[PDB]
Amino acid sequence: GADINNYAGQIKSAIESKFYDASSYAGKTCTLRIKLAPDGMLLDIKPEGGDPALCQAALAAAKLAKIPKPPSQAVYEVFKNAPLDFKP
Repeated sequence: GADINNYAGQIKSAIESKFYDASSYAGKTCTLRIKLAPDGMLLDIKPEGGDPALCQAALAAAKLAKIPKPPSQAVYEVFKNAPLDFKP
């Protein structure tokens, strides 16, 4: 519930829900660097590597994502700046 693995999954899920036809990329990975606010708002996102095809797509999708609020101070303090592997 509070757990960081749970929350990381929810951020991935929120991005994937706005990503048109994400399965066409099944198998590649993009590492994103994301910065969220304590309410979940995306503040900033940049690629770090893995498939560059997947990156611009994931990057576009994440901008539309409804990310839920981090469920705890510690999980907030991770995702206020942190890499996240998106793997559709």
